[PDB]
Amino acid sequence: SVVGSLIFCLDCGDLLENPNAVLGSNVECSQCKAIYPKSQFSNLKVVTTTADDAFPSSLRAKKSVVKTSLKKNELKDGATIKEKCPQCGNEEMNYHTLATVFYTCTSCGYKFRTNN
Amino acid sequence: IVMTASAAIKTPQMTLPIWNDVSDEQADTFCKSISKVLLSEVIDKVIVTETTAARSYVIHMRFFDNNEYSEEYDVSKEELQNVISNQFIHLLEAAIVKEIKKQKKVQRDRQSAIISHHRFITKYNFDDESGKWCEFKLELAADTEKLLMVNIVEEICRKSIIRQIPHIDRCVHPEPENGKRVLVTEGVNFQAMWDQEAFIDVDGITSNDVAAVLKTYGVEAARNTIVNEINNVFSRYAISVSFRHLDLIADMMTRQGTYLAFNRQGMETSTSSFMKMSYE
Amino acid sequence: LRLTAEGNKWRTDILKTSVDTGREAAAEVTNLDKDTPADDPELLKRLQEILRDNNKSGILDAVTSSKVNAITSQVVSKCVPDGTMKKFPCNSMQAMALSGAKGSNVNVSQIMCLLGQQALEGRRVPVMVSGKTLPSFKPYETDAMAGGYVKGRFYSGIKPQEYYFHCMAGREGLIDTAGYLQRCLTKQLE
Amino acid sequence: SSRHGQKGVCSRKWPTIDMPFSETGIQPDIIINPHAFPSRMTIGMFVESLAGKAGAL
Amino acid sequence: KAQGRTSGKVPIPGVKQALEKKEGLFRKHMMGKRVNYAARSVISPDPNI
Amino acid sequence: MIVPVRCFSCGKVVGDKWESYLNLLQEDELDEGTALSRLGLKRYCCRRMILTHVDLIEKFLRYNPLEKR
Amino acid sequence: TADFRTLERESRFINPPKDKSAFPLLQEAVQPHIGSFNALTEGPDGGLLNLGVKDIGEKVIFDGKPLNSGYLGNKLSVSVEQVSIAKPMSNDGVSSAVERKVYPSESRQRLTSYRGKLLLKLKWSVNNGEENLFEVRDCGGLPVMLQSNRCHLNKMSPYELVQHKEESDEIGGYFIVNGIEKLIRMLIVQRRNHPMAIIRPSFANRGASYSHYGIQIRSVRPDQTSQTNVLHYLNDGQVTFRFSWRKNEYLVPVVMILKALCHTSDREIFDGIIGNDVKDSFLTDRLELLLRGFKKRYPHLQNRTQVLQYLGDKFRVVFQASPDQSDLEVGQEVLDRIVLVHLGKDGSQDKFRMLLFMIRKLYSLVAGECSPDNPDATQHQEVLLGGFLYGMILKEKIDEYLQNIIAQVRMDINRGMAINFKDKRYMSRVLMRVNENIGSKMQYFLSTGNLVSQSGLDLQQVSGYTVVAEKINFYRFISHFRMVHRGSFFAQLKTTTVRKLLPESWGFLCPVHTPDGSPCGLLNHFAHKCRISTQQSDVSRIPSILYSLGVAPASHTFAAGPSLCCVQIDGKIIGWVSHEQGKIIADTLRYWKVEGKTPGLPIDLEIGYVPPSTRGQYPGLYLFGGHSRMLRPVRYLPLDKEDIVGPFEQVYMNIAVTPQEIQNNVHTHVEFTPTNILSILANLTPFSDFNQSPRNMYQCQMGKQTMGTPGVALCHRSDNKLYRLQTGQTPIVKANLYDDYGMDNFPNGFNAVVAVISYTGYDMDDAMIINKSADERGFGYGT
Amino acid sequence: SIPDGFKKCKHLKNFPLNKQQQVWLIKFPSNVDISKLKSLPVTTMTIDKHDYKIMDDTDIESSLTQDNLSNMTLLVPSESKESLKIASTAKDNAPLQFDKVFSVSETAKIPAIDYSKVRVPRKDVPKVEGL
Amino acid sequence: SEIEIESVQDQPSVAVGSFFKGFRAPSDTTFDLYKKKKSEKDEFVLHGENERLEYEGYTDSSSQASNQYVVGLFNPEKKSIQLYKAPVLVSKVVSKS
Ligand SMILES: [Zn+2]
Ligand SMILES: [Zn+2]
Ligand SMILES: [Zn+2]
Repeated sequence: SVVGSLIFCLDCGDLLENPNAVLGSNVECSQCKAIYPKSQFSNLKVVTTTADDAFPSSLRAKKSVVKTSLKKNELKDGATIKEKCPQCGNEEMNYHTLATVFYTCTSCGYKFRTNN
Repeated sequence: IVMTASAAIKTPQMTLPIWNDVSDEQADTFCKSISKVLLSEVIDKVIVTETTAARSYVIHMRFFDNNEYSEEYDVSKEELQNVISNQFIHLLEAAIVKEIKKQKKVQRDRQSAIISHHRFITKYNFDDESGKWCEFKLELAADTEKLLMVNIVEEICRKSIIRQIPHIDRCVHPEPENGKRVLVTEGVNFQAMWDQEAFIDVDGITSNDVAAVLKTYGVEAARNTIVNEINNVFSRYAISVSFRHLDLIADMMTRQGTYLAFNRQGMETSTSSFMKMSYE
Repeated sequence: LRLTAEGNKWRTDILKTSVDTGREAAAEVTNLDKDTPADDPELLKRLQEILRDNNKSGILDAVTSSKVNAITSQVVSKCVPDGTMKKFPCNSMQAMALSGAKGSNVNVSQIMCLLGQQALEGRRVPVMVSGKTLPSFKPYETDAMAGGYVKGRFYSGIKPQEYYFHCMAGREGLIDTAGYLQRCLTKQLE
Repeated sequence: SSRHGQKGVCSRKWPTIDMPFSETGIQPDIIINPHAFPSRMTIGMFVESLAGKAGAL
Repeated sequence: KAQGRTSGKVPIPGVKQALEKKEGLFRKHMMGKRVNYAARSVISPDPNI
Repeated sequence: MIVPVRCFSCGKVVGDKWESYLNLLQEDELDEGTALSRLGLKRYCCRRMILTHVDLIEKFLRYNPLEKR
Repeated sequence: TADFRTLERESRFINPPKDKSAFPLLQEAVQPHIGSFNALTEGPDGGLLNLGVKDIGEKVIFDGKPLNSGYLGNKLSVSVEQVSIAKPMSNDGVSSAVERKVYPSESRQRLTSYRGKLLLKLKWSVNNGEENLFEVRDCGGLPVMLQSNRCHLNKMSPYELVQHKEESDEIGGYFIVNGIEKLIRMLIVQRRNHPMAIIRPSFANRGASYSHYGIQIRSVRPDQTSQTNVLHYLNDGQVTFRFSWRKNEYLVPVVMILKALCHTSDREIFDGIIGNDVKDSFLTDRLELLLRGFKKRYPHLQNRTQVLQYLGDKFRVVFQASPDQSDLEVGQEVLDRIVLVHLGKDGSQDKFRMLLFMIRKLYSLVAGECSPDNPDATQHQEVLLGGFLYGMILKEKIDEYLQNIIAQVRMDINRGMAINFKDKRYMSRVLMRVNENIGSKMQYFLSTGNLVSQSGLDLQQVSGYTVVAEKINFYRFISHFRMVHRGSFFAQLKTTTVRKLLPESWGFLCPVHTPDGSPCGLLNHFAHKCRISTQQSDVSRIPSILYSLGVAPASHTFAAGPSLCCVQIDGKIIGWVSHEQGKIIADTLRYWKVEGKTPGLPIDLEIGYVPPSTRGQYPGLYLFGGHSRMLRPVRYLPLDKEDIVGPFEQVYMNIAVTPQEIQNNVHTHVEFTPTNILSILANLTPFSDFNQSPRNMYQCQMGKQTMGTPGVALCHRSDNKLYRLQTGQTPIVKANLYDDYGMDNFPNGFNAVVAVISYTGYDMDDAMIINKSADERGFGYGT
Repeated sequence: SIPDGFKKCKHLKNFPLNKQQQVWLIKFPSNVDISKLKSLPVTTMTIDKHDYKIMDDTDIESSLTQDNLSNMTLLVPSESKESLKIASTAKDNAPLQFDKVFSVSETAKIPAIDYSKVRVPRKDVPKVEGL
Repeated sequence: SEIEIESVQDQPSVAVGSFFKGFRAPSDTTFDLYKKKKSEKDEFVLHGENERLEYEGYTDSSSQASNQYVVGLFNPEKKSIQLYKAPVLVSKVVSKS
């Protein structure tokens, strides 16, 4: 019968129609023809909640328990190697590869790449 | 740049230098101000309740702590009130009609106006102290078959515009490269920015929007930007090129004082014919 | 390509300390105490939570990425050239790189000091939805090696896990390797 | 080519009196430029070379 | 501009279709050409020249 | 295929020893080292010629159209 | 260490084995093709071919004679009873002088196709078997695979092969057409009978109603022909069923299907999805909206039959059902020809059970409770074997032929021809007017590789299925068989991720050996230890065992939701248990399958337990004995024994590679040898582990381009173009796997002295130097 | 429409219905002679020296937290012993629900993983003797 | 812990039917049980009838090969229980309408 805003005939397994949709004062199965009093049930309510992801925001991050954010110094990319900066003469430049070898100055941030 | 002479590039960015007197905080503060805000951002949770003499809907919205987003997104609950008080509602009952059609003290006074202007609103309420929540009731015809409220509403708040800017999306504060103090933005409006002068010098503003520069500032300055950008490409790739090539390329597309790609269009004006013949 | 005895003796020492590196990187990101043992459920939970986010995952890596890089910058700095059996100029491998004839310290360094942490398009190895990098690893492990940190060198040989990783990194540029513009320019500019 | 993936191209068929020769007086069959390795970084090729002499002796 | 024939058999090349062929007759046979007095072969290094 | 004549580098004639060499491992059942030593091949330059040889010519002989099997 | 074993290989070369090869691994290396081709006629079924044509049944037409009262004409029953293929045999010219064995040797030198004839038992029946007639009709010589049962050479010892003038160790296992060696390369497809969850943008692209969410399952009949079912979640909350037919899609209200299956009640319908889960409104909200929509759109159908009555009406001509056939029958056809056909016709109630299960899980996807299944992850994939595909194509051609029988008769009828079903001459009169020769068409397929049918067979391309066998060297030759790809359709895809290496393919595909260039990442090779499931193992006694384990019958027990462990077998739902109860069980099974003392327990069987997790993969327990399952050995831990592992079920297992890696309460399994993850060419290169991978890749291709030893059949071999090394040597340094295949038979190269030095300055730019004399002394002789 | 071979169950035996009494459903292996037992626990049990396991499968047949969610309905002999009525107790004709459902099923004792035989030290690659 | 077995009935006494959750039938409704002796296994069929509904039920051929079912009456003011053998029938309710 009554489950989660829905009601079924106790004879068959049919969903009983909405009493508010029902014009008369009683509800009868269109199939097994079991009549039911309308007033036997009325005025159900349903409460729901939204999903937790439905509205992403920055506050989500600050509500999260882990680090989603980045400062400036963590941005160090790759191990450092001794490299003469052809711009500023710095002795250290960070690098990455492809054998195509990047270079990035530690001091002036100057870059160049080396394929050879 | 060269091939399209695109009117709208995917990622135009206005480059905003600032006065020196301003601190980082103030800019950071200011960055939030001009920044774009959205309802979906400030919503803690939504809880809607439906009941069935008619088909009714009680709608409870939960926000975060007022101060927080008021600090975070620089928000006055009054707008937050007014925004819903105006645009949110107007949108809200609107689609539901289409949805249905598809199927085939002062608060009490404040509550009075909205209910009047808008059919299905039987109640309005809001948290006027903590701002922690807004909550209100709606009703529909009894015979009306079920609608899914959450998703309909879910769609809305993401379309909300608590406080947008004239063709301005997000401003971001990068690091002070080369002793330069600048803000980075998406979207391009010069006029709107012309009011922020207290924070920012105007004359150092640059963008990729070059057409709009040409639109606003004319051809010459625009040309200068053209070189800058193109260089920055190779620059990132650490590839040196004589500006003479660039200027040649630059002065070339400007000979009409307009912004000319190299394509059927840019070629079209050619007095020389056969060159247009063998091309396409 | 041989170190002296001490060079390896060195090469051990720094590599030894690398043990708990990964775990520590996690606790900070998770906002947990540095000494949180890797077996903490909450810790393990947050990881799975983290594992669910694309972003947080990439966020995790760079943090781990940062620390291990410093490791790398130690073995090589100490062993080349000071720990080499033959020195420049007699050492032809060094002389070629030094004189820029061919190759850079990167080659020799990585083939002698170690290959360090792998990187895939600015990331670590994508994890099987099991939460395991590799069937040889229990889920949610803290080891950087468990995340593709290569402690081997082409000289001394590499473990299969280690090896299987590098195969991916190899597969990058190939896939990556897999005028019409300029033609337009020239034509109009004759 | 070798089994180490070194591809090479013939250049000069080299008259043998010119071929530098071992202490044992043996004219090498095929000469390679060491400058390939530090690029390609294939070490086992060096290694295989060793055993080759090791086993055969 | 022509009505198709018997749904198949392909359109026979017309003079219009003859002009733009591949890169176009300008590009294919004019902007580039087969030539005489020339050869193609592999090269090999020598320092001695 | 079939036993070559000469050590490619040494040029020294390697051919005849083959049959005798097979015999060595066959009857004498010795190592290869003393065997080739007994064959007197000092330079490995020559040793490489014997040790890796294949009699592969053989399996060809199994197909003769010149005779009905 | 290692041994040259010269004296051994010598007498071997001298004395070809008169019993069997010494290189089993070599044989097994190709085995799937043989296996794939074998069971076509084989197996207690009487061969797949019999099952399929059995599943094809009859076609019937009515002569429309008045007969002298509605009467649509006499009933002609046309049915193919049986299929038969004789080994390749040739009479001498005509007159059927006694046929003689045609050895593939001649077939090449004739520039021909080595072919046995195909024959059928054709029953000609009338008026509900009021009359029936038989004949056997020659189908023509059908192409046939080497080393088949149908191949005369089968089982023959090497020595006999010499007598038959073929290669000593010859593996064969392919086709010869116009004297050209062709074979069918393997394809990878999704799993048999499995309910995957998908997110693809193309979904909403189908129509605005649709999300990007959907459930897909690919079902395969016992004949191994497949049928695929797809669900799109409508943005309004409805879910419409989707199939295609004749390459044409149709959409259906799912409820209508639901009630059509068995006579059922809405609570049953409800209680299936929700079960104990009633508290979620999100579910109820959806489920209600479902039924109400079905209501009032079809308030007139309250009856299972009434529905079916309605259904056969719609699609009758789509299935071209004969006029006699009531739409009720026509509807009965539809459920039979379409839905979950892997379960057969009579499993309706269980089909009903399964069909629910998806919907339940469909929402959990929509609810996002459960993470989506990566489609192209190795986890959900399998191989479509050639031999299986072979008859499928045949199956089509049998059918279309049989249809063509009707056309003549109809044209006969429509012409007003004087006709009797019962004149076998008239019967024969029809036959002479119809092409019966498929073997030509089959050849034409084998010739062109072109896939031509009214049925795309859920396949992505029209051609490229064949390949040209290459003896160019030996290694290129053997390579073909272990080589497989994703289909050319994925090549055009710009998305690169398809080419990623994944931790799943560990132990299976070769990370090392892959093509480079445009094919790179698409074409891929197995590890050499890999196996393929060629059979259907018996699961019959499994359910019995399950109940003994405390499993509740899915029949009368009402549960749903991931909350507790679901249990299935090969697309059949057994019952329900808690997760905590499930994994313990999966252990016992695994414990027994190793133990192997319990009957009903083939060790090939996959145990698919997925622990529950937080938004991980959807939990459950999965059992697979099905065909086409990548399977590879793993050493256990306890009763130290070999074990078989599917890549799917692998995911969660804790595998130790080496005994020194072992940690307590960690690994349940260890690899026999780490080498096992690699492949043959991967195993060949010495000490590759010291060499940077892009080389190892590059190398693997080089060997396949080398000038090798093609084979000993040269004298009799008619092949178009070949290259012959004059003289090879045995590479000194080497891996035991070499002898294990004993490539000594086929030397690809030679040992030489090389010095690493800078001398002439020519060696620059990797150019290599040749001592000029050794050339004159014959070094590196070729032809 | 009686099928072939079935005869109507004529004389139905008696079923004494009613801290009060409880009605249970229990599954035994079909090979077990139930007619000769004694014990029963409220874990593990042995029947005829062979050992089984008793599981409380009540939450599968019904809900533990909510009423009226029972899969099964009990049918008892009616006032004639020639037919069956739905068993009730509620003086409301509300069908009886099983108080408990038990599954007596087979169990397989598992041993330990002989780590002595199985976790063996690595051996070095063997030196070739007599070089 | 420990439970004593008062009696065990071997003969048809009661039956068990799974229809669906919350299932009931009108007061009058009455069910006829039927039994066949196939091998050393007992098969059962159920047929019930009321004014506007039919009820049918069968024993699952597959489960009855390895599952035996028994209804128990429990006396907790005692360590005693009374077991009766019962078939479990898979059953439906059909509307005569
Ligand atoms: Zn009812
Ligand atoms: Zn620099
Ligand atoms: Zn020599």
